[PDB]
Amino acid sequence: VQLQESGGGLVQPGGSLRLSCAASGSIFSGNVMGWYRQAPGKLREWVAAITPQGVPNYADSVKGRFTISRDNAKNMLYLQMSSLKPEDTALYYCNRLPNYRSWGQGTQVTVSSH
Amino acid sequence: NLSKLLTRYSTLNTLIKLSADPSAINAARENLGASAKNLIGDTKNSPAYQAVLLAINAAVGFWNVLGYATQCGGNANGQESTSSTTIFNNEPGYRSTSITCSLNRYKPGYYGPMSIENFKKLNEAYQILQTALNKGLPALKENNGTVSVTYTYTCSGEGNDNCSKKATGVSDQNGGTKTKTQTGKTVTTKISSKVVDSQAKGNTTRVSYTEITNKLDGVPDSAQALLAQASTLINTINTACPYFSVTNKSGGPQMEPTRGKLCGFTEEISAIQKMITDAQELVNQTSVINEHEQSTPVGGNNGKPFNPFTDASFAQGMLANASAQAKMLNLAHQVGQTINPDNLTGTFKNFVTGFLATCNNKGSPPGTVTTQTFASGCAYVEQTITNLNNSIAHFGTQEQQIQQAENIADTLVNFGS
Ligand SMILES: CC(=O)N[C@H]1[C@@H](O[C@H]2[C@@H](O)[C@@H](CO)O[C@@H](O[C@H]3[C@H](O)[C@@H](CO)O[C@@H](O[C@H]4[C@@H](O)[C@@H](CO)O[C@@H](O[C@H]5[C@H](O)[C@@H](O)[C@@H](O)O[C@@H]5CO)[C@@H]4O)[C@@H]3NC(C)=O)[C@@H]2O[C@@H]2O[C@@H](C)[C@@H](O)[C@@H](O)[C@@H]2O)O[C@H](CO)[C@H](O)[C@@H]1O
Repeated sequence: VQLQESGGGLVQPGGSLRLSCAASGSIFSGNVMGWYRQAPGKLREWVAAITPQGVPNYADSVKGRFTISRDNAKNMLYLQMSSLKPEDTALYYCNRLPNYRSWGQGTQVTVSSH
Repeated sequence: NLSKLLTRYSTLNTLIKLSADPSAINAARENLGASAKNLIGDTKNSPAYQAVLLAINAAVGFWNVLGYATQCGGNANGQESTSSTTIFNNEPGYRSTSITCSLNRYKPGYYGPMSIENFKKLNEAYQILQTALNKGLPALKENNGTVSVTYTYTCSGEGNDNCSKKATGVSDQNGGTKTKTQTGKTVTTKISSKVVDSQAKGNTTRVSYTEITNKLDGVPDSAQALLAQASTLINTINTACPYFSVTNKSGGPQMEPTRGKLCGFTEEISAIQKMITDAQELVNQTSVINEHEQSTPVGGNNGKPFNPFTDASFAQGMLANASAQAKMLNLAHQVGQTINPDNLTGTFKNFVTGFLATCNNKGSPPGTVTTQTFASGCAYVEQTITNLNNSIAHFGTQEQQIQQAENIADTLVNFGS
């Protein structure tokens, strides 16, 4: 029933952020989980995924910079993002794969210089 | 008002812009072709393939766990016998590569012995499945592959008619042969009979027997065909519902309960039947996909701008294709969740973690029966769950592309209507 992302904010290029997703047991337990994002003017794009046994995989645009992990005891999904670029600006969302039909609210990440 | 919509749902504004643009529509159609190849043309990376494989291995595994414990016997018409031993080779018996049906006097039936008629039907499905698993299942789009399968059983004891002319179709018990055919495909069966006297040398068992060899050529190994075999296997067990009693191996894993009837594993049999049902539905989406090829480019006519209200007759097909692919993906997921031990409880969880997802063979290739197969699934159930999840994980991009292609087409069907 429940997907709830947090951790987003406005950061500088070069920066880091750690996103969290609290998911219900229904969704999370024994399922592949992942992260998605939706940038201005585009549809939602898959970003990373992790199996129950913890094997991660990544889209080419984020590979080598983002790290996805999961905590099976607490139904938590995390995305550690480094070397952020303006192009990473988006609403980020988590879900299982294949997707549960209702998305959470997402968490805004903005990457921009001062 | 529509400006007011596209304010709160700007994702929708993008979708409409994409639906008016042949170049984005064509890109989405290319993506559907590539995700279709992944789903029906590939093996290791197809979620669909992995879930079919899982459904089949769970059925086979179930029999590898309980087969050795299962009473069978009697004569040919489901009748009780006075002294009949009928032995089926390449079956996972107790410390043996055969299963022996030698229960006399009791009538075959429910909470009793399995009749030899049911066991033959079961054994044939098992041998076909095991031969196919061993050679490797083909991709879902390969529908004209065949396999050859050979299996043997023997009859001994006074009065044993399970190897007779009437049971078999074969004229002379010694050296005779019969060929019959069956079914979209022709399957040829050759049955041959031989008699080995009690004294003949190389007869260690001390008794006279008849041996029947069955050789089947042209057995379809398509997914649909194999799922039908797995269904036959599990349904024969569930309908016959024979008595079983287990040797509870005095060390590790403990079978719950120890005596009873085979259909008393209601959660396990239901789950397997549900897996097979879902894999059959999954494989049926294949023809929906082939019937609605997405490879022709679309784009206006007469050098005139594309009109989403009139020029989108292809949308119906694109929608049906995209929906069929999503449905495959979801069913493939449902298959895995039916049996995955992470979400299982009590009795049923013990059965899967302690027995079904276990192998006691001294990996040995798929489809191999040894003297230690009994009481373990030996059907790569754990590895297959893992590979199903690995492949779903590597299908992230494609799943989004399929949902996008579906949304685009759905927008065009709406506009055209
Ligand atoms: C063709 C046909 O219609 N078949 C149906 C029929 O089958 C039975 C009949 O043909 C009868 C006819 O008399 O014969 C049964 O088969 C016979 C063999 O033909 C014969 C020669 O090989 O051997 C018999 O076995 C004997 C024999 O080996 C003797 C030695 O003389 O030893 C016996 O065992 C001894 C042992 O030697 C000793 O050391 C010591 O241990 O004692 C034991 C026993 O005291 C051995 O039994 C054989 N008879 C039997 C019962 O096996 C046909 O029986 C069928 O074919 C055999 C080969 C087995 O498969 C049986 O299980 C089969 O039933 O009648 C049937 C219904 O009754 C079917 O309808 C057949 O289709």
